[PDB]
Amino acid sequence: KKAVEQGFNVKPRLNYNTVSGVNGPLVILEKVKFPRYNEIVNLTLPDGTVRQGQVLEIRGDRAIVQVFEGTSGIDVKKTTVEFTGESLRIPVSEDMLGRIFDGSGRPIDNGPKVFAEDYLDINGSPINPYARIYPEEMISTGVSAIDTMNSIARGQKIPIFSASGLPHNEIAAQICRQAGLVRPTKDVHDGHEENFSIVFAAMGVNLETARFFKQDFEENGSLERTSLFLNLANDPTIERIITPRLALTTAEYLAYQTERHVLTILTDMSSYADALREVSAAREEVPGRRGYPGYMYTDLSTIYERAGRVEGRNGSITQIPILTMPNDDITHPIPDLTGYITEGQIFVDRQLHNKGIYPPINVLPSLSRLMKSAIGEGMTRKDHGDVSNQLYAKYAIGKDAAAMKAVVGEEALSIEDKLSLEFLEKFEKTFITQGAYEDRTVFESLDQAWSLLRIYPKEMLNRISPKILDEFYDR
Amino acid sequence: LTTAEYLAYQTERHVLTILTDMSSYADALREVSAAREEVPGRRGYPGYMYTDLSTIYERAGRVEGRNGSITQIPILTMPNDDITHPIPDLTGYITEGQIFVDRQLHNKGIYPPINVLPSLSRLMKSAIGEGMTRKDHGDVSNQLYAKYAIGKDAAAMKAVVGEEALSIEDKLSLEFLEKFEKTFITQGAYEDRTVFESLDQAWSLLRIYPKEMLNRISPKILDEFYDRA
Amino acid sequence: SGNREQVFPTRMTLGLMKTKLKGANQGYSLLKRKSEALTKRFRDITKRIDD
Amino acid sequence: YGAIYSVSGPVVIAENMIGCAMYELVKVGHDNLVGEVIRIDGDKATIQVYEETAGLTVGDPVLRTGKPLSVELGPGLMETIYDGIQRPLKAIKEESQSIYIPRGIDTPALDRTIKWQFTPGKFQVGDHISGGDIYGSVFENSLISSHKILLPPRSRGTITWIAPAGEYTLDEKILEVEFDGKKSDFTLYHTWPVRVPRPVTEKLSADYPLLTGQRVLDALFPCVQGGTTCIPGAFGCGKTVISQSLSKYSNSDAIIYVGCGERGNEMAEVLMEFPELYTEMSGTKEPIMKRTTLVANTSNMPVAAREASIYTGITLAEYFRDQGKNVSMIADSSSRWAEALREISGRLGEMPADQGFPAYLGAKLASFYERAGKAVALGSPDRTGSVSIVAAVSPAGGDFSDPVTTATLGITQVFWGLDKKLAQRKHFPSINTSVSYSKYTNVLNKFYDSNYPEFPVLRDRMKEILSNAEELEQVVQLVGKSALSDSDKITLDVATLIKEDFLQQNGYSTYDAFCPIWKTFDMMRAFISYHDEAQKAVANGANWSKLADSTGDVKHAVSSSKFFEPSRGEKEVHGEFEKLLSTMQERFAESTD
Repeated sequence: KKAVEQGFNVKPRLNYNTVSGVNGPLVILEKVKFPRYNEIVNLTLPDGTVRQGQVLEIRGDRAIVQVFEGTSGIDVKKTTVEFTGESLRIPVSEDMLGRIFDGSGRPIDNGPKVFAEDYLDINGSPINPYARIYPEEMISTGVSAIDTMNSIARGQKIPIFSASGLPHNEIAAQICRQAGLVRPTKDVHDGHEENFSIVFAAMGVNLETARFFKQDFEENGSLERTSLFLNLANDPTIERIITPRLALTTAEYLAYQTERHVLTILTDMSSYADALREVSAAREEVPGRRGYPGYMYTDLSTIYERAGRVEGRNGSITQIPILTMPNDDITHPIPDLTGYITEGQIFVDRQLHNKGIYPPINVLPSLSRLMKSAIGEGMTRKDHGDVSNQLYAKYAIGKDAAAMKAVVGEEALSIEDKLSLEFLEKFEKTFITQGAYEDRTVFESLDQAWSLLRIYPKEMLNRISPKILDEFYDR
Repeated sequence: LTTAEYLAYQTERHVLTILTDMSSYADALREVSAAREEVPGRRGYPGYMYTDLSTIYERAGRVEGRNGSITQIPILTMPNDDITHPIPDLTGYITEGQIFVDRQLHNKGIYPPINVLPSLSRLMKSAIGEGMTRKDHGDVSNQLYAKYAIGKDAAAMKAVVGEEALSIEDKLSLEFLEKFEKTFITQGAYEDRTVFESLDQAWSLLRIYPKEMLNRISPKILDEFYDRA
Repeated sequence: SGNREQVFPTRMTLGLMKTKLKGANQGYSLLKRKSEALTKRFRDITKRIDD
Repeated sequence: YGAIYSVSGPVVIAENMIGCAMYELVKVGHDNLVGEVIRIDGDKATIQVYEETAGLTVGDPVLRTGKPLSVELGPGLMETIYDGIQRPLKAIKEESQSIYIPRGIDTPALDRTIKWQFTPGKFQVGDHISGGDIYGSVFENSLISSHKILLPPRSRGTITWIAPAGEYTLDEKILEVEFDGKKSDFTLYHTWPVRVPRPVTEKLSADYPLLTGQRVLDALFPCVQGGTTCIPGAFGCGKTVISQSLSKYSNSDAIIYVGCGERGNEMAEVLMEFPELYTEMSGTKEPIMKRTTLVANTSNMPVAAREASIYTGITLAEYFRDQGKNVSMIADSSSRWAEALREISGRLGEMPADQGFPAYLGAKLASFYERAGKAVALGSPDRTGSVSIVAAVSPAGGDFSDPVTTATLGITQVFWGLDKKLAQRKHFPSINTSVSYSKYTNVLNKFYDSNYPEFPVLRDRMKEILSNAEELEQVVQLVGKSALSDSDKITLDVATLIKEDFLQQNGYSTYDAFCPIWKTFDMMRAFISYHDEAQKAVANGANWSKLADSTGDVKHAVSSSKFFEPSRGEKEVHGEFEKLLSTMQERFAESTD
């Protein structure tokens, strides 16, 4: 029976004016009674404004509350802190889709409160490894650079590596706008038994591009599938820490209780890492490598591993973290740890971006480790894998031939290289180059790839199986 | 600096202040801070060392009603030839440019071994012109700096890919670089070159290059000065 | 230990030397396959001389 | 009330301060030095003194004001030089003829002796009035003709008495409102805490370009009115030219210069050209100083004043945004602000994050930068203003590895990066095209479609040409120009022409001090036409060397297109650019046969 919540109980809250000190972003309390470690509290400023705070430390009758939105205006004489007695539980419901929430779970679409089906606790327990099952089907994105050559499975966790100024936010918006399931079926994926959903989380997102996400999703109809979690750069830091946890809790609820297929885009993971470093240094911890605390491989793992498909539930969670590489290097702690924890990566290249190619996805470095599980006969089309392989091979050959074009000359190249220059031209500026609102299904992208591959001869399309090649290339 | 301020701002003198081994002063500051168990900045130097160095340096310049001045020429020994060390780095943010003395130029016997590329004067652009010094000063300075930088890059390429593979740009750059470092930068310890003599030497040096490729000099200045041999 | 550039170890210099290493590596490969083309033509010309 | 318990540098611990609040201004010492509470430990409060802390004795009084660090907003704010705490430097020098700033000087920030001509607004007695409402107007300058007097935000009530039209000093009562029994008197000015951003009804999307006048910026990496921008602090670059260009030619209704961490003589710089620079966009030769207030903060001033300089400047910019005026804020070096934050955290014994910088560095730069965007000002009547934050960054070691730039890049939409390869070769404004970016290109498509339809296309074409030629150059520098195709040679030559004659801008020349957007668009058209005709002609067998020698005339025409005087008018310059384009087409048609 569902009626087992037993939430009708009333828990009175103690409010203390016994503030003993203020130290930067945290408030120390002197006479707390049985404090909880991660409890959320409400501060009542002397001017009357109310601020949330999360307990960071609990000594004997002493609790250190780290306060959202700063600590200015707090005096040790008049302010009061109300202890809620529970951690940052969030209200979840099947109709959170179409709602845009703050990074603290408060709706910011001028709508009502969530009207929870359950107050699911944040940062929930880890998925039992014995319950996980391998990803087995493709999640579509509408981007040829990702659909054809870096295909994402239904449980895969694949980041989008990028840098400052590159259009990774617009790529995220496009993916959220055009994602879905691949196979055509007698019933649409908008039903009540084969449904799909998206949870978009923005951390440290700029106000301009936050408004861009809001307007883009509310206007293009993707909102009815999307629960958006905006967090401005000037929003509280603890809010940035909790935002991906809110998004992943919502995704867990939907996928593993409503049995939806949920795609999770965690944009600006580097901003989340900066917030995490700020929180770590707030607790007088000594910074680890590159100033980042040494334990965030664990925290990034907790964020990322809340994904994959499971034994008993038809739902699944697919994550696409998006992180900006600072100074454009993989050796930085954030991309390194994300590569440790996640399957593959998508690369957004500055060189492609400067050429006017959108999306500027560099496919030579980008890899989907478990792409092979998303492609097949009942999974997209039988030619997906070998067409992707052939595209990669001919693109690499084209880049090498472009290197030799200025060293040995155009006429000194081999016939494959002459074909490869123009293949690379057509590839980058027709196939990779896809409009910001151009939604290409996986089959449309596949046959565009075939049209690109039809220029080459039979003999040296050698990385396509001769059965597929003789069934597709020759007409 | 207090005695300099007395004379310049009270006795209306023109004081040239020289503060040798600012690095030793920063070492003393580091020692005091370490004895204080304070929060150490970069390389162990105090976090406030920028403020102290600025309090020292900023005691210069002129004032509205008093006809004196204080001209600071601090000398700091970069501990390991590195300008990125906290002492020179924090000095750069306060001082207007710097005069850089290069170990490499000293090893070649060049005196003074002033390295053009890292050295700077952040208010040279307003002390030169038509009414002060000569009207070619800024253009010839910019051109010499650009040609010296091109010479360094071309020398690196020549070290890597040889002399023959270089263009005429690079070969002219090497020739200009060597005549530069051996005649213009090189100077006697007691040789007082007026700015006009140095400008004439600079023009004689630039006349290595054809007039067409002296692109950092305005065409008026170029036409008026290039042929004045 | 080994040949050294004897350069100022800083993050700016680290990035500079990483870029220099990548450029030198790609130049080595570039000249290697240029030399492959040149030596292919060289062997061809040697055959022409021989006969 | 309170008494000092400990002094160690600017940090002062005062006991018996049980009532103090966070970031509350206190009067430290018998001289009444200005300082704010930073930490509270019961009755002991840590205070960072905004002036020189020498001479403080254990036990002298510390009286707490009860108000945070606030800035006075009203008439007289324009044409004035301020420090970080907004102490009027000119008024200080006239009150005390000393060349120095006296310790504990408490001159009012805005002059109390000037009588302003006040014109009452729409509201009358009995009308309910809210925060941000314009209840009157004041003629401040011949350029700021209508300085609108806003009711302070977070203040509302029923109007019970509004002064009639006349001349009023800054302290005279103007408006007397009644809220619920508590009755408040309002004057020409009000104070607003510098830490809290001034509220607005709604933040719009900044969609109109902020014309700097530099061709590389306005062409490849444009900024918008209300955007956020990062510039290198190296002089000769945009650090010194773009500031003057934005203050003298941009469509900003006001300018707020914040020189935090400035050198002593470079401060004396901007205090003499700004009084001697004039505007033409107003229809009369008027000084920029009527549009500008300066926040002068030399490096030898206390570190807390350095930190507060940026906040007081952005609060002034917000105040002028709330009047419906597009105001541009120029921060001389946010890197110096970051170093001030680092020093303060060092004095506080906080754990640093990276290279000593405080962990909240990114949070503080975000809380500063996102006070920029275009907004619908609070209260009635409906109006729209914006704050274009144009903040420069001094790099550390000449690379982007420094934490200040790394934190900045996650916030700013526009980043005009520096290129020491261009700076060393004296190719100004020396903006690194490869790494510089502007996220406002998409937002500006609406502006371009209305005015210059092909502008985004040509900008993308130039970026593509520059990138292709950059990779071609890095190949050539190892291999050489022997084996390149003719098309590759055209790419290299066209990119060199672009870098030397479109991107490069003198800034100190009358013909190119400010390149108008129409002139920039026409120059992009000319250069892209050169590249397109050259590629088309070479595609038809024409040898590139012969074509180059036979079209050196049109190459020189394209090169000298930059020499057109913008003062000749858009019509004349556009006609002459059309003549140049027709001449190029005819010449290439002739030489291709």
